[PDB]
Amino acid sequence: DSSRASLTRVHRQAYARLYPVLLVKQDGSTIHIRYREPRRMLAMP
Amino acid sequence: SPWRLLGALCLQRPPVVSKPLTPLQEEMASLLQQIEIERSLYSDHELRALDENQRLAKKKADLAQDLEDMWEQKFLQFKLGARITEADEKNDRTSLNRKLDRNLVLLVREKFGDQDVWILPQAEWQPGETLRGTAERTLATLSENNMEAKFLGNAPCGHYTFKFLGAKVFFFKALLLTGDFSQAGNKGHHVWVTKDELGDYLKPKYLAQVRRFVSDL
Amino acid sequence: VARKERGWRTVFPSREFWHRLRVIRTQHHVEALVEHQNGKVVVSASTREWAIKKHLYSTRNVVACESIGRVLAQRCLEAGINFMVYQPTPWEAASDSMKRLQSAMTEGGVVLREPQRIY
Amino acid sequence: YKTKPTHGIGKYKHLIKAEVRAINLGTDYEYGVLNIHLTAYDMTLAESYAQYVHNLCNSLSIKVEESYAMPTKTILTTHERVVQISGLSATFAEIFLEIIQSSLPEGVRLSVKEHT
Amino acid sequence: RRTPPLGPMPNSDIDLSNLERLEKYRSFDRYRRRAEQEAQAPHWWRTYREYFGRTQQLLERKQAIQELRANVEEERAARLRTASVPLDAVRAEWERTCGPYHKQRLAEYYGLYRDLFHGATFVPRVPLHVAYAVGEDDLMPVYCGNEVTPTEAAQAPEVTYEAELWTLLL
Amino acid sequence: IPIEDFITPLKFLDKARERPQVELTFEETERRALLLKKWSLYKQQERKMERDTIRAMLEAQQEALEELQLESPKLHAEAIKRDPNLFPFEKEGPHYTPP
RNA sequence: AGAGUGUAGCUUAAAAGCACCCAACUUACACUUAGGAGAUUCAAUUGACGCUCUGA
Repeated sequence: DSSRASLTRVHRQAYARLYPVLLVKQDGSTIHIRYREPRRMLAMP
Repeated sequence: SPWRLLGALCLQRPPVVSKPLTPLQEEMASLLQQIEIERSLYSDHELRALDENQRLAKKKADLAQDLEDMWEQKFLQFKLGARITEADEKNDRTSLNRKLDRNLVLLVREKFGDQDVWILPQAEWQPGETLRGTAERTLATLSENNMEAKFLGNAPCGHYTFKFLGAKVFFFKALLLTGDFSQAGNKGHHVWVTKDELGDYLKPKYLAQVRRFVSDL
Repeated sequence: VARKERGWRTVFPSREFWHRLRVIRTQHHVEALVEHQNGKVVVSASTREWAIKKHLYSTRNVVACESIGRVLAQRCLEAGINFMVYQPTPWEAASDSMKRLQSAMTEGGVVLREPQRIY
Repeated sequence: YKTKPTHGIGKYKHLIKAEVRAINLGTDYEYGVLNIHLTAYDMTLAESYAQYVHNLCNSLSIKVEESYAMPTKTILTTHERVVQISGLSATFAEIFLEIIQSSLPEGVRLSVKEHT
Repeated sequence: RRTPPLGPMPNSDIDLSNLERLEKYRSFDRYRRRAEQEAQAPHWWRTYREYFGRTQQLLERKQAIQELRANVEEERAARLRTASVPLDAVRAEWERTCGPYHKQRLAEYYGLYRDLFHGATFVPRVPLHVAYAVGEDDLMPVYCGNEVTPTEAAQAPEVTYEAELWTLLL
Repeated sequence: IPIEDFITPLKFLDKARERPQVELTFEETERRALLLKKWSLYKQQERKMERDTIRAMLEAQQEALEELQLESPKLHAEAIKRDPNLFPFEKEGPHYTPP
């Protein structure tokens, strides 16, 4: 059960868009995160 | 009464990969993204997309597409590590990567004389030994590896006592932090099981009732 | 002309009426009472009643309260009762189902306010 | 009245408690105050998971002192939520921690660190 | 000089050492419920009340409501809160089922039993219907406890009731 | 230090004119309603499952401590003793793609 | 194999009332408001269907 606290929404009302940008830190490990300017993937060098 | 003093352990693998979603959770997630968009408040990404092409229409009447295209192709560059090393193997029961989204439980054959039983891994304890220390000794004994597990407490989880000389069987619950599980093709018969094969591999009442303290999720 | 119990000023609700409309919203059922000061229930209408229950979708919603308001009001016109007091809690006052209940009662023929005592 | 049998029928201040180390004495053992830090790159998953933790704790009869949040950091931004807990059992330490383990959505980490 | 209480004191059994382990009235409404229940209980001190006081049915009913909630317009109308209720069906079926107990309440409230029979209560099983002629067009009905003028009641009324001898009395 | 970050950024005031348009249809709100209804069904079934697990496992460990108490009266005293290894206890959340 | 048995979670409730879940206000909880799902194991007080405990 890793999907309960995932079905979310921004509970604020003074918020801009967020976009499900897949992030990798260094390990080829993708996580869906919401960030400004709809990126599709990330890597921290 | 001479008690055959038996300790044991029930080993857990925490899933590194998340579970897939319900289709109802799919429709609800899509709905939350729609209604989440509906109440947002002027993201600068669209301010650098919507009004900019309006101003370019004003300049032509008298780049966001490149950013999206680069993000799309760079999305096409890095392939995803596949969440399924599960159906291709299909018989690597000894391997730690048999499943990724569920819990995995250690489970070892034991050959006795009066019995011959496929058992959740045990040990034999001494009154001097701590029960937690019995399970700590149980960790790096039977597998013959360099794992790194983790317990929680000296509280047990599931007790089953069978006789034929008195006896008792105590079931703890550990949790694998990491594993330097050297030479996974052992001579031992450790098998990692999700939940369903525990009702397959383990028939009797002292073993068909382990799943009521296995974290089923 | 009859006395109302004038007193009871530190305590909710006021006992100063002749007839009270008391709504009992349970988990499953909406319920509506018409009582004296005695506590003698004069006229009731619940959804725990086959005549009203079967024509409803759910026994607890705003439709249940408008229904039980029509039914309660029609039952009270034929009891010679024309004046209740309804005293809600300030959240039950601003609920939709009790505004709908009150609109059902007033449109039904019952004034939810008693005439004063003539001294 | 002080001499009647109904004396003190109206008293109520013994019914309101109008008012830290761990208590592990000899038989009845319990943790002190705790801290559960929730760090994520998402406001949504951290807040919502803190909700799920908080509603578990209210649904299992645990004193939850605070549920505050820590300030974020310039890095991407890392978000934190602190949901304090005081008082568990031996069995309830295991059973309570296994669900918080087995309910994490996506990449959000835990802490069973205590106060100070 | 203390004298000990006669029966049990209130707030005795819930009085424990760990109040913080006891779940509390989170609301106003729950306290009002429990509080009214304790008001209605018989006590030993002096109180205000001293001085100022088969299977086929559930089968067809379960299948009947189960058929009732299955229609799409009933759910869609009820969620848009424009669904209503026919008052006539409820009226006639009320005349059939539980009407007699309610007419028993109205006869007890209006003191018909303490005066008409010295307290010998009974249940009006027959759904009687009496109405007075108001000219030729319409007619004033008599329900339990109505107001009717003696001009409307100048002439003897029409009595209709569904039954099978009888003696009627006013 | 009482500095938090629930304070709203000042930029979210002026240009609030991108989406004043919120219009739907009947069947969109009908399907939205059926998602909320059947999703409360789904979530309720979930907490029935988890409550069943906490009940089952909690009774399992209490029965275990009873048997361990009645078969070893010097081990149920130490079964209650807590571990000092659970002050810095951590676990990171799951991922998608293995390294 | 025997014994205890039996309404949805609980009921010396008789198809009820509290429990329960989602949605909204809340950091969140709580309150409140809008909704949701519910049951008397099957046949004649009696037997036989499902559970628990004691057996081999």
